[PDB]
Amino acid sequence: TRFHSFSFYELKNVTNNFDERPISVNKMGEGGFGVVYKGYVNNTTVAVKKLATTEELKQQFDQEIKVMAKCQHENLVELLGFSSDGDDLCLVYVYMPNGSLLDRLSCLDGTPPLSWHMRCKIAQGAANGINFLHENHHIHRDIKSANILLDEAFTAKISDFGLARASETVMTSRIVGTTAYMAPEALRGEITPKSDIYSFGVVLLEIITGLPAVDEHREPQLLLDIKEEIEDEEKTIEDYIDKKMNDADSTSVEAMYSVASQCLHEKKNKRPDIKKVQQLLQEMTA
Ligand SMILES: COCCCNc1nc(Cl)c(-c2nc3ccccc3s2)c(N[C@@H]2C[C@H](CO)[C@@H](O)[C@H]2O)n1
Repeated sequence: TRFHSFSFYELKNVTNNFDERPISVNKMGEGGFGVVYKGYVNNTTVAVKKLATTEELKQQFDQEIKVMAKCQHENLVELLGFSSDGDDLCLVYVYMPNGSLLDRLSCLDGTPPLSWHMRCKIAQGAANGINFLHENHHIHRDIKSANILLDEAFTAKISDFGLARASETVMTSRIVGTTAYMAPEALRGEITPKSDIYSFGVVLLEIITGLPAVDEHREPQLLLDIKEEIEDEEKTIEDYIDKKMNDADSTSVEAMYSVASQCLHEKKNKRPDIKKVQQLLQEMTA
C-alpha cells in the first residue's frame, strides 16, 4: 500500500512549529520516543509523530512505514502519509478524538467513565488488531492501554509499531517495552507473539478494574500481581471491578477475567494464542 508524501513545512505549519504545550493551554505524548502533535490539513484532523542513535531513530521510522504498508485493518491506526525532506522524520495518522484507553480508563480531563458495554467492544476490537498483526507474522512488542487509541465511535485502534518485529523464538540484547506490561521472557530478551498475549492480559485487567498497570503509591504497585491475590482466595475479582460502572454483570466480568488469567500464564507455552483469545471474548458477549 502507498501513502501521501507530506512536506515537512506543511506539517510544521499545521502543528504550530511543533509546540510543546498541551491542547488546553500541541503536544500529546510519546509511547515509542517521538512527540505526537495535533494537526489539521485538507479539511481533516490528524496526529503528527515527529521522531526525536541517528540510525536507530531512522530504523523506528522505516519499520512503521514497512509494517503499516503491509498491515491495513479497522482495529489499527491508519497512516495517511509521512515526510522525509525535513531535518526530522514525521508520520501522519488519522486523528483519534477519544485519545488512549489509558486516559479514558483514568477519566483524564473529566471524560465520563466508559461503560462495561463499551469496554467489551474495545476488548474485542483490540484483540482483532492483535490477530491481524499475528496472522501477518508481526509482533507488536508494546501492547498497553496507552497504545490502544479510540476513534469517533470508541473503536479500538492498536498503534505504535516502532518496536514491531517480523515472525515469518528469537533473542535480543536491546530489551525494549513497558516493564509493567511485559512478560517474563520479554524482560529477559526473547521475542515472541506469546509476549503480546501476556501484555494483552494486563490490558484486560486495566479494563475490568480501571486501575493503571503500575501505580507507585499503591499496594501492590503492579496490577498483574492483583491476579495472585485473587488466585490465593484472599480477595475476588468482584472486589476489584471498576466502581465507575453501573452496567457490569458478574458473568461477563468473570468471563473477561478468565481470559486475562489465561493470558497472564508465566509459562509462555501455557498461554492461549490470539485466535483463542478472540473466540473467548466473542463468546463473552454472546
Ligand atoms: C483532545 O483529545 C485527546 C485525543 C488525543 N488523540 C490521539 N490521537 C492519536 Cl491519532 C495519537 C497517536 N499516537 C501515536 C504514537 C505512535 C504511533 C502512532 C500514533 S497515533 C495520540 N497519542 C497520544 C500519546 C499517548 C500514547 O502513549 C496517548 O495517551 C495519546 O495522548 N492521541
